Amino acid sequence: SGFRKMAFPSGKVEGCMVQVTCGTTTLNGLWLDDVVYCPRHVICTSEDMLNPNYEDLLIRKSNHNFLVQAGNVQLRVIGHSMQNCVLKLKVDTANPKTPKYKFVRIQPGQTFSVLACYNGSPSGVYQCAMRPNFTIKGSFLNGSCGSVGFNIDYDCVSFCYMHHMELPTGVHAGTDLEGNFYGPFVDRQTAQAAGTDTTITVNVLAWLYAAVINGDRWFLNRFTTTLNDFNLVAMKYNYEPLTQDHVDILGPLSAQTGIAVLDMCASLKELLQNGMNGRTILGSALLEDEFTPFDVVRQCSGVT
Amino acid sequence: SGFRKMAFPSGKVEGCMVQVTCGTTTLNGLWLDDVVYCPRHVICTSEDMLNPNYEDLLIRKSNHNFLVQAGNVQLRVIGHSMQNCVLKLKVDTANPKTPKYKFVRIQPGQTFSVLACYNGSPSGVYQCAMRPNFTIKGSFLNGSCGSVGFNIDYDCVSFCYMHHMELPTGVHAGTDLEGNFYGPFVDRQTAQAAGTDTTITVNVLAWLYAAVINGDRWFLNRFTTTLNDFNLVAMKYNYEPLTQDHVDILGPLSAQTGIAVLDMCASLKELLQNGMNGRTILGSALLEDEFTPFDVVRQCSGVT
Ligand SMILES: CC(=O)N1CCN(CC(=O)Nc2cncc3ccccc23)CC1
Ligand SMILES: CC(=O)N1CCN(CC(=O)Nc2cncc3ccccc23)CC1
Repeated sequence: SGFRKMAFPSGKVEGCMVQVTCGTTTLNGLWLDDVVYCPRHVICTSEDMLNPNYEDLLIRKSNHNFLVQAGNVQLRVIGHSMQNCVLKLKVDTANPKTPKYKFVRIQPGQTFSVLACYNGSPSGVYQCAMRPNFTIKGSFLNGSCGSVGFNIDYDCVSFCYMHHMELPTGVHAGTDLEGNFYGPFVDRQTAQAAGTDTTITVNVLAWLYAAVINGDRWFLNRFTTTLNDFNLVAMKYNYEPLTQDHVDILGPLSAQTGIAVLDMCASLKELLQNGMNGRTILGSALLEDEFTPFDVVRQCSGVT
Repeated sequence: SGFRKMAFPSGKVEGCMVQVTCGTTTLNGLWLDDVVYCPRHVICTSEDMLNPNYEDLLIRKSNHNFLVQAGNVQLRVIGHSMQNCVLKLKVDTANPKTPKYKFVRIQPGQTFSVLACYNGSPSGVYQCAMRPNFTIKGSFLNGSCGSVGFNIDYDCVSFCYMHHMELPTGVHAGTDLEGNFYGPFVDRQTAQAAGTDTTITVNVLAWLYAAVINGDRWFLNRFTTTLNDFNLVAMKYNYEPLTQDHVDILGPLSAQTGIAVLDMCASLKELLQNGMNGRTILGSALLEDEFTPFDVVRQCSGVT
């Protein structure tokens, strides 16, 4: 029993983190096989960030200008290329610690672990989610760029995020490992405002199921609702619309607890309208939305 | 910017986790040098747990009854001994992945990372704290015993906790790596109720300083207080008394923000008396107490 915001074990990813320096800037790179992936803004000066022409700036860079260090040993760069907003630095040595891996592009609502790094060295690990506005709420200081987000499926690491930017509002933006930004964000120091950060309804429901499984049941009520009625309330509270696909995804949790998905929706509807009244659910005074249904089943079943 | 409940990178500890089986029970062990540490209740049947005589039960066990597996390879047990509530299984092979380590006994209020494991395999990592009632609020299923709590200081892992028990109220109890339980708990299936789970005041203050550093400033007010006046309010709200030692520990955060510790105490006093009014601080609707002052400085400075 108990339910925590749990990250995946970070060891497999720690074995891939390297330091990348271009000129005076140092950030992190991800070393998989004989390729080091990093944000292309490593080539920029602070002046360049205002309106960078990355193809033009990259012409002035050679393999020997990209300093890649793995621990205290230098890697030899034998090629470089730009793929969207990431650089791929080909090195002469395959990472001996390369885990089984995949590059995946996640959807909003999906969670992942982040291994925050500075100078190619891991500082900490935390869990977050791709927000519906395509930002993430991370913990990143200067030097953290190139830190990655991932999920693990037994022994395969699915990398889904690489950190690139902090917006003026303190929220974060980045790319998948193909270098495509999530959402409309760009790697430029310009006015980029995020859209509405709606709540991930299917994840809140999953977390209410985790609460019931772990003994917190005070919020269960005598009501039910329909998807359409629930969605009228969800729209009012800036919650994402619940679809029949979400109801199907919640099936295993509904079966485990014996609480029909629409009955849990009615409990969530009352919590939205009535508030918590100073009470807590799984140690939280707000409705938590950064656990997917898969995360809840995984944590409640002890998948390793 | 941003502030997350961050755990230490778990790789160094993943390299130490093994499976320990005695009879029909399988739990986790911690392999450091040529010793595997695990809960002594691995020798118990479910009937034994009601009133176990561990010295007597251990007489019936030989080295060959303790099956220790590291990954898919078996370790040879050449000795066994009981130290308080842990067993130390001497193996014929030193763990080649043994990090620099220490065994420390933490005080209530101190935080640590837990690497939840099942069958010697890591499932996830999360952050928690030694509660003032000597319980921890973890996420542990059957099979998780022997999972450990730790802190890292650059390359030295300080192990502080080994998981042993879940109380009937869903909270957790365990030992340090010398086998001494935190608090009054015992490794017996008996009536063990926890005391008051008071809030760790110095940690709440540290987290309010993290909120100011990360831009959440709405709770700052025009007031100040004294330690004695603040403590009258803290006692009323089941908060731990704040001492001058806590004020001294908060010095670096006070210097960073320019907010005197007693002024922050006055902000905390108003939040306790007035509530949050539906507002949030660092994405929380309650006052968070599982970040120590050291955690706040570490996260806000990017220590690796
Ligand atoms: C060349 C240059 O000045 N830069 C700085 C800006 N960066 C982009 C950028 O947004 N970086 C950062 C990302 N995350 C957290 C951050 C905290 C603090 C400061 C910068 C952060 C490009 C490279
Ligand atoms: C021999 C035996 O039956 N046991 C079981 C009890 N254990 C003690 C015990 O409290 N274990 C557990 C610890 N943490 C989470 C847990 C969730 C679910 C169940 C058991 C948990 C001794 C060994």
